[PDB]
Amino acid sequence: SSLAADLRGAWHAQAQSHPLITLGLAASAAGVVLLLVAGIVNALTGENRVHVGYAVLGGAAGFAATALGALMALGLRAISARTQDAMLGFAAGMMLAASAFSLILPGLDAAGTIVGPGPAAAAVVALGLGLGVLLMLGLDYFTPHPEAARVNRVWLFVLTIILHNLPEGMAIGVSFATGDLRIGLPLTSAIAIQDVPEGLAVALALRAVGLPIGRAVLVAVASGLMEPLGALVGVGISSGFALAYPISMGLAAGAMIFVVSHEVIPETHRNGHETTATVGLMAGFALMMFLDTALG
Amino acid sequence: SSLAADLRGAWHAQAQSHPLITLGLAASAAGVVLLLVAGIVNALTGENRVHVGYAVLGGAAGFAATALGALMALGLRAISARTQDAMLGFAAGMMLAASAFSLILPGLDAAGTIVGPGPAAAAVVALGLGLGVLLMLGLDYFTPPEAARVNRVWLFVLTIILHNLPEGMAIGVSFATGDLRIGLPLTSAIAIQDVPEGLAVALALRAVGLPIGRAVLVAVASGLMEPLGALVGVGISSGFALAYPISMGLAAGAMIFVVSHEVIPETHRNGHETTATVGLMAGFALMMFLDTALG
Ligand SMILES: CCCCCCCC/C=C\CCCCCCCCOC(=O)[C@H](O)CO
Ligand SMILES: CCCCCCCC/C=C\CCCCCCCCOC(=O)[C@H](O)CO
Ligand SMILES: CCCCCCCC/C=C\CCCCCCCCOC(=O)[C@H](O)CO
Ligand SMILES: CCCCCCCC/C=C\CCCCCCCCOC(=O)[C@H](O)CO
Ligand SMILES: CCCCCCCC/C=C\CCCCCCCCOC(=O)[C@H](O)CO
Ligand SMILES: CCCCCCCC/C=C\CCCCCCCCOC(=O)[C@H](O)CO
Ligand SMILES: CCCCCCCC/C=C\CCCCCCCCOC(=O)[C@H](O)CO
Ligand SMILES: CCCCCCCC/C=C\CCCCCCCCOC(=O)[C@H](O)CO
Repeated sequence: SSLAADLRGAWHAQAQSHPLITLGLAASAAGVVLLLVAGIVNALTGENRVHVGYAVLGGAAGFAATALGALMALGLRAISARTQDAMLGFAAGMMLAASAFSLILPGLDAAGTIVGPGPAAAAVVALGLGLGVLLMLGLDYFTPHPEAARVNRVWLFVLTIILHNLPEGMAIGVSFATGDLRIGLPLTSAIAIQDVPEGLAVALALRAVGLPIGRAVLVAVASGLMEPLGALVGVGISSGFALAYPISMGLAAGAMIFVVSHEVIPETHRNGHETTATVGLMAGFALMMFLDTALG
Repeated sequence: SSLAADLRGAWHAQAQSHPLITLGLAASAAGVVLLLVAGIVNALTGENRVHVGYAVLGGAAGFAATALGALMALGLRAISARTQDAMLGFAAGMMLAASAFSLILPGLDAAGTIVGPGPAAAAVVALGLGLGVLLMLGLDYFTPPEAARVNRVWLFVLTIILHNLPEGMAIGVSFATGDLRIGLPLTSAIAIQDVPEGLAVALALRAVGLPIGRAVLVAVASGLMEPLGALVGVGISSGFALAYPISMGLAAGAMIFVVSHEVIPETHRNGHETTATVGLMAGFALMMFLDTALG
């Protein structure tokens, strides 16, 4: 009846019930660890020369944006679901444009120069892109959605609340892996716009579980530490070999498209203000497209 | 009766009872926050071009060493206090030599080229060096019956997670120049330290009342402060030319305070005083030996 046994049993249960999601998670997990090892072994042997500095400031900004919203949960009055859906809807739009125009596109240009700009450029991004979708489909499924029992769920809840921002951080690290501000700033800022609404929501979600407002906020602030930590994971997976960057550019794109469509867009519609949320999605997408078009 | 109010009152209480420890902490905190902003503003305006990469892999090693020791708390049999005193005494010896020979020395050479190798070199490390002692004295002093017993398990786990941030900033400061002869000795010294305290942190949480697995899970997560702290360490070393030698001193003072006032008392508490002391000698001597070999 230890939560370790509870996790192993539930993980056994879902692996039996969803074998392809489970197999697709095993493969993606394997790739991430392999590109990470490769990127560490490359570093240990000299010769790496990645751009960690910009990724570290990028991850830190995200820490602050999460905290910012986390602290909005102590304010007086309230923020209606109506305003949150627009805030979350706008961010989801900038996040869609960013993984299209700041990660999938440059990742083709990346893989273009190594292996050829044809179907060979397209199939290297795809290896990442499908791998990122499968990665976050498995984490969605192998993550949770009566005194001793009720407590362990607060544990299983707080831990996926803490970790869930690691991918958003790894996308940040991958955009900045070449130190290119035109690749990085659009993505990093788009995740920072998203972090404010999710910071508030993460915090209020914890208060709903039963933590007093202050620990609930302190846990919400600690959630943003995964984006500095993830950015470190992102730079290392981009860097074992020449093909690791475009694969990773693809994998971050896949991870971020899955999170928006299958996780955040349902949050906007669940509150019921469907029209205002999707018009934001258009506004977020269009303006992000405009800014990448301007800076080129 | 909220835990926020309980912390605010106790911080008011300790600031009244220890005014110089309190002002000495206000001052040190101030410098670190200032050297960080300065170091970030430097990057945002271009011109920084430091390589965090070396500090990042160093911080990652520390994560693993803490995790390593944390997971030893699931083992069969047990590890005697006698063996733990030797492990911790040896590490404290390597940490003293390292902040002497890998942080204070190079920090003098640093301030040497900037302002001169006389008393001008010595007073720039010292500004930092006293600032590191003052920083870790204040953190020692300002960190710690149903509703009451729980808020201390909260305040306990919270300082348990945070306590490695300074050990992490020392790592970032050794590597702030990407010089492996400064960096490797220091970070390896803390990684040797990280294994024994990882075991202790895990067992200490289990003694508080967390089941063995969450106690181990919290212990593993404590090691994340050394990657994160190392980022803080790179930013304070880098606002201006004098920020590096100050920070070399500031980590040295912070690390000397932790060894002498925190790690050495732990080794004696279990009672095997002699073995801890010759270990500390062995750790110091070999570390000196390796710095002399590496030059
Ligand atoms: C738009 C396309 C939609 C298609 C979605 C399905 C994607 C497939 C998901 C995961 C496949 C992972 C690729 C490696 C498979 C090798 C399985 C080889 O077999 C194995 O390794 C098993 O252990 C066999 O038991
Ligand atoms: C930023 C997030 C990155 C985190 C990466 C780690 C998270 C999840 C870790 C592991 C997933 C393991 C799933 C086990 C499936 C085994 C059945 C099927 O096993 C298999 O079929 C094997 O392929 C054997 O051939
Ligand atoms: C509990 C709180 C823990 C805090 C967690 C977040 C840590 C991040 C905080 C500050 C990061 C500043 C380090 C970057 C300094 C060098 C800029 C890098 O710029 C560069 O040097 C580039 O190479 C330029 O080319
Ligand atoms: C308690 C720990 C500290 C937490 C505080 C977090 C500080 C927030 C840090 C940076 C905000 C802006 C970062 C932008 C990404 C890097 C752009 C770099 O861009 C540039 O280089 C210039 O635009 C031109 O060079
Ligand atoms: C390695 C290269 C891989 C090649 C491409 C494979 C990528 C897989 C692409 C898309 C899979 C995402 C759709 C997820 C379907 C199940 C979610 C649905 O979950 C649900 O919510 C239920 O249906 C109930 O509503
Ligand atoms: C909860 C788990 C989340 C993960 C927590 C973070 C701990 C692991 C952090 C980083 C692992 C990879 C280090 C960076 C690899 C890039 C080498 C650095 O690049 C370089 O080597 C430079 O170019 C010079 O050496
Ligand atoms: C890596 C760990 C670094 C963490 C640093 C942040 C933690 C420090 C937190 C709070 C500082 C304590 C303030 C004490 C007030 C004394 C009033 C006296 O105030 C004053 O009169 C003037 O400010 C003197 O300068
Ligand atoms: C051993 C731990 C290792 C490192 C831990 C670093 C994380 C930081 C841990 C605790 C934070 C201490 C800050 C307390 C501020 C007290 C000022 C309060 O003063 C006041 O509020 C009065 O107004 C003063 O007059």
